[PDB]
Amino acid sequence: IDDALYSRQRYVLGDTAMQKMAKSHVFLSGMGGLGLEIAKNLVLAGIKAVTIHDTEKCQAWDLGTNFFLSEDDVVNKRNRAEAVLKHIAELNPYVHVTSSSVPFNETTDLSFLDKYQCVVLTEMKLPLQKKINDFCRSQCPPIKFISADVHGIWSRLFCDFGDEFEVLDTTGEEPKEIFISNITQANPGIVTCLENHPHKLETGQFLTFREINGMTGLNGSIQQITVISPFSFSIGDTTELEPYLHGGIAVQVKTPKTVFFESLERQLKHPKCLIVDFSNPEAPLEIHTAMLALDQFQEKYSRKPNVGCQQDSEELLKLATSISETLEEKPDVNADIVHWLSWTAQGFLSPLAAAVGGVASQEVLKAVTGKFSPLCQWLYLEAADIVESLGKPECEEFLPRGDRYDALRACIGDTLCQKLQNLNIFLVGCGAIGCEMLKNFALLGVGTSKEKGMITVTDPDLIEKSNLNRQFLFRPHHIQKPKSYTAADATLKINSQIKIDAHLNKVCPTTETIYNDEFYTKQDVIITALDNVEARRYVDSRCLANLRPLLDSGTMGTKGHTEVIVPHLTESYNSHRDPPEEEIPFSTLKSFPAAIEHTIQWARDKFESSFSHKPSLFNKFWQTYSSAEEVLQKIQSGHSLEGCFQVIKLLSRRPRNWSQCVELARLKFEKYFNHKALQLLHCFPLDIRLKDGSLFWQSPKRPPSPIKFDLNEPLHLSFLQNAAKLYATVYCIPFAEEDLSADALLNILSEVKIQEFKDERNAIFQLEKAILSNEATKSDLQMAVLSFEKDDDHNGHIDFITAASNLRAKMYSIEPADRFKTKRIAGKIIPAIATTTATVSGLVALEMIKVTGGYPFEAYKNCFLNLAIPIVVFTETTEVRKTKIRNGISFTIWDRWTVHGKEDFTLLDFINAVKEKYGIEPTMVVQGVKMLYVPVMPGHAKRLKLTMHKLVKPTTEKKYVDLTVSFAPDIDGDEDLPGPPVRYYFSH
Amino acid sequence: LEEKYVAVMKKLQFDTFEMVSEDEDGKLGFKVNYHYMSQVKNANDANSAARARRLAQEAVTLSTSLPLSSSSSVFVRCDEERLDIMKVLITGPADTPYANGCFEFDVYFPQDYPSSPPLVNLETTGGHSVRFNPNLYNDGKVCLSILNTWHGRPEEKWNPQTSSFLQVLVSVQSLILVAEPYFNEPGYERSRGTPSGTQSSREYDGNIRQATVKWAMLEQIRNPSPCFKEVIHKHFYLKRVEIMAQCEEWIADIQQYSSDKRVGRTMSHHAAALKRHTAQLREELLKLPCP
Ligand SMILES: O=P(O)(O)O[C@H]1[C@H](OP(=O)(O)O)[C@@H](OP(=O)(O)O)[C@H](OP(=O)(O)O)[C@@H](OP(=O)(O)O)[C@H]1OP(=O)(O)O
Ligand SMILES: Nc1ncnc2c1ncn2[C@@H]1O[C@H](COP(=O)(O)OP(=O)(O)OP(=O)(O)O)[C@@H](O)[C@H]1O
Repeated sequence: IDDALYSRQRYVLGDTAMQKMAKSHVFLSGMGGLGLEIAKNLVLAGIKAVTIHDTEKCQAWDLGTNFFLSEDDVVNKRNRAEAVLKHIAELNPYVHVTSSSVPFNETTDLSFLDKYQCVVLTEMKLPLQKKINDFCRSQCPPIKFISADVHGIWSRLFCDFGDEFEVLDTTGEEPKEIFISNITQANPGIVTCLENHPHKLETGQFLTFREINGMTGLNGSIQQITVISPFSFSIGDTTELEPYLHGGIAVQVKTPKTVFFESLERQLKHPKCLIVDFSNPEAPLEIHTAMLALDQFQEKYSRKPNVGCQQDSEELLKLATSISETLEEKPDVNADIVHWLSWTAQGFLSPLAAAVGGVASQEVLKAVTGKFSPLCQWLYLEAADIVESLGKPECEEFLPRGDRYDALRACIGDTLCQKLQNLNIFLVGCGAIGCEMLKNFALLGVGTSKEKGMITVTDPDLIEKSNLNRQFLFRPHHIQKPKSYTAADATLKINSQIKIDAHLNKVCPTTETIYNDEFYTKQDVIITALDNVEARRYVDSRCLANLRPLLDSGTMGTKGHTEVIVPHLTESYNSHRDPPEEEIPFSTLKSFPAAIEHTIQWARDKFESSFSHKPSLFNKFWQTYSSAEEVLQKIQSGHSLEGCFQVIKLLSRRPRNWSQCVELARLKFEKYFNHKALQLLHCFPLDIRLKDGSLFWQSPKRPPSPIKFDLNEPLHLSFLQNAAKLYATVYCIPFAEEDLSADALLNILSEVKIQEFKDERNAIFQLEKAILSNEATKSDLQMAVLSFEKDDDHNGHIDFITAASNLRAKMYSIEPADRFKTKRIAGKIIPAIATTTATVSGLVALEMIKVTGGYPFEAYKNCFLNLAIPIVVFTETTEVRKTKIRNGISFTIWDRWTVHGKEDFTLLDFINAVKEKYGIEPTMVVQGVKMLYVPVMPGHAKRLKLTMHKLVKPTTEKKYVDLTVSFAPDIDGDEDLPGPPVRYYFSH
Repeated sequence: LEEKYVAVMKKLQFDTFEMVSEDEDGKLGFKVNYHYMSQVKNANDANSAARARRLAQEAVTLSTSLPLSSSSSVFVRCDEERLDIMKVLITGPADTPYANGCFEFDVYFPQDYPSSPPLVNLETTGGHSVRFNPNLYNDGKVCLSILNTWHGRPEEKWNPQTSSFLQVLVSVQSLILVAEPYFNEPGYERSRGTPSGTQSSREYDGNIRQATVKWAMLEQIRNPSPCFKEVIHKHFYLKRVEIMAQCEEWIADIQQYSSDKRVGRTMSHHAAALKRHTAQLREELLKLPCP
């Protein structure tokens, strides 16, 4: 497993899942849009062998749904499967891809399918799906079966993994760790958790214990729990065991789970659907009824319903009514859903196809690996809200016209399509989500109008090797190139009429000059694909000042969320100020570690302090003062200096050659992993007790122990080598790779002794000694500065950090960690995968249509999903909140007051103007973080007689500034009432 | 004397001083040493607005509620334009090893204040060579429950609704600078009253006394910070006789245990260092001009 390509995916799937992914063959049938999306996601995932199969030929109608075909392919009438074969293999050279075109029918021999292990069907008639599903589930072992289809704005997903399926990880969350406080010799026994820190457990789970004093019988055993209180639970009889002394650690144990499925034919009479919107829990049954009626109609008449022909709608409604009474549950018939399905039967919506494809790819991964809990047993996604607000459009608006947008026009109508081609949309960040959004834009024809339309994408980063796993628009020969330019070039190939303007800037306050308010006013919607909260907050504040809709999304592993912000209707991003996160206490990180995270963090901080901060201080100090003799003279005159002791100590211990570097590394190792333990034990002996008598070295504290150096231990050798290399680099001492051999290290260390374990004059003496030794040359006052680079496999950073963390952990008798986990923790790498990004991109693309159409408040939705469970939740966006201050005056977050002044305007004039215009008098004026008028602090009383122009010191380009004000509360002693921001104009 | 001391100092508890100057390019030029330079320069975001309201409300309290007495007092300075920059000077209480010291702190307010507690850093560490207290690490980090955010206890955290800066200051002065700092460390209170504990406490007290005489009075007089220059000069000028008496008593008390064997060498070393410091401090005080 080349980690340089699958670094992000391993943290989600796991090594065993990766191994099972190889040696797997997947058969995929039907090369429409949905099949193409599924194939792309699977190939990016890393399946060994994928076979695509199709029998039709390319048509001009296909150009609106397939983002790999071309005009030439349509001209040559190539088979659809072959025309995409070459491009798909370009995504991943490690994947073997083959195409097939054997016809499918009732008399086709299905014997050849047994070679594969998972079958995906798309654009297939129902009876053949029934036959295939019956055949597959009867194999030994059974072959997994998945079906999916998209018609208009409705989708259907189905799964079947045989009679019995086994899951090796129900949820995928890492088990937590708890500390036992007290045990009871009772039947059943009672276990009390430590003070605070609720166990957060539930009855029926299984735990195992270790490191228990007295009750040695429970160490290494497995018990099933019963929650009694948030801080305690129950375990079986313990009356036959010794009394509990102290200590004890329990960790959760995962247990395999078995699920059951049914045949497709059986499931058609009472499906076990999945609820995605709790406002209408009965919707999936009605959607299922309508889809079944549509399939029956298509079988009977050998064609799909024509739009606007009311007799087809009546026939479909009658069929749906006939089917509904046959269902076991006997639901009702939704006339509206049937009507709309009849209306747009021949359409195809790209973002819905993308979302369904992402979900289906995740399902296939679950089927092949058994990593997570599978879907059971249906899923019905739809986007009815898009056409719910159209009222009663005419049929002529949906007729095809003979271009690449026929599918979309049949979906939503001509007017909305035209309003789409004139969008000016500003996109921030070009990460994984950005590429999918660009693909969706190209498919929808966003901004393709000649007169108006432009897409702006800005990103300062460069293409990296690990980025090729998730972003499909990049190629191996695109490494070390701007993301924006490569993305623009890739997108222009999909659609020739797309007009894209690309930049390289990073959205930040410093670059605000180019992204002035006129630029934001020109835009019509802002979409964010960032990865940090500060940029999100800054962009949200910028958009709030110009009344522009904002769409935000983000993913993490198998979880993702979407948020929609509309002016004058919903709350902003900053209205959701989130809670903070626990930070390791200073004393747990420094002297009393308790988990591998603490040691990793300590190693990271030690690396930073030793190789970044100290070199910077050294260089700054020695550039402040020209000569060392001057520094010595100033010291001898009693003049104080900043940090003089530290820099002089660094100067005294400067290495000169390779041997000195090795000796320095050895001394650092000894000081770090030998003397600290002895010092800590000397200060606190093992038997010291507190006031209540409990031992000080109790949980969660762990006693340390010294480690003796030994060159034969591989960990010791690795740490020594990495430290030597880093110090040689920092002090700029040349070295060769042969000097890193074990034998050379043995030879150098053969004559190095170790000191046993137990100011101004000394510093002056050492400085004078350095001076008389001609060690104070200009070259000597120079030290290279290193920076953390987790993606480099030869700088030795990760090796050093891992070795140090493992050594410190073994000092405190804690389980060590491997290289990959250490890298993930130190670099704070966010795990990611393609399916979730594709799904959230599809959902954002759906919401953009509603934003463009100017639909009322009820149409917008927010989605939170977790594919691991799986679970999808749709909620209405948070409503705007009224806030009042006094006298019945109220304001929202979107309000903003204005004051017009002139050249001779004074602060008192401003106060009086606000008081007259809005009715209340402010008591404090602050420009951003720089204050202007605070009565409490001295000297501001006289500020009332100053020109505003002097007091603001503005820039000539800006004709106005924004201020924040507050008002005196009605009752004294209370915090001042906040007010809406006020914009001040210098002149008319 | 105490009445005059209270009367004179009461006009200097709160004021403003110029620390940051901005050029035409918007770059920030600091005229005094500040520990949080990088955070100030990087965090240029102007989204924060509730922080300004909270600080403006706090300025009402800080103008009048600061403790002020002969034993201890607090002095605060803030920038002439920005509101997230402050420097605090605290005089050590009486009858403690930190008696009549002058300790300087740096306070910075994050953007999301008051949702998060402010940052505090001790500056009178003597070049990181001295650990003044078990809660005051020699690197300058000051650790308190109220300034930390972790599991702990719900009433032992930075509560945005009730916690205030004045509480932080009073807590520091009342809990960090105490009579016997040696017993602040948990796990030593068990040995309280034992002869060994008393001997260890005496050794720790001697070390702290010599360290504070060195790095809290002499260095401050020779190289006062620009912000608190006048306060320092007026403070030391008014209490020279008491300072001399206290130093003489400290020198006398230390030698009482020089005949011991377990800690005799350390006590003798501390006494010699204290004598060497006091010899120069006497000359420095004799040359101080009248403010
Ligand atoms: O600068 P830091 O990263 O905070 O590390 C220091 C530093 O150790 P290193 O230079 O080996 O990194 C100190 O040594 P000096 O550079 O000041 O000589 C050492 O002090 P000792 O030599 O007295 O051990 C101290 O350890 P301590 O605080 O226990 O005195 C230790 O701090 P950490 O290792 O805990 O960071
Ligand atoms: N302030 C900003 N201005 C512009 N682009 C930004 C800003 N902050 C982040 N970005 C962009 O956001 C993108 C995030 O992409 P993504 O989440 O896929 O991961 P990444 O940054 O490429 O790296 P990795 O996956 O290793 O974390 C990056 O391409 C980065 O350039």
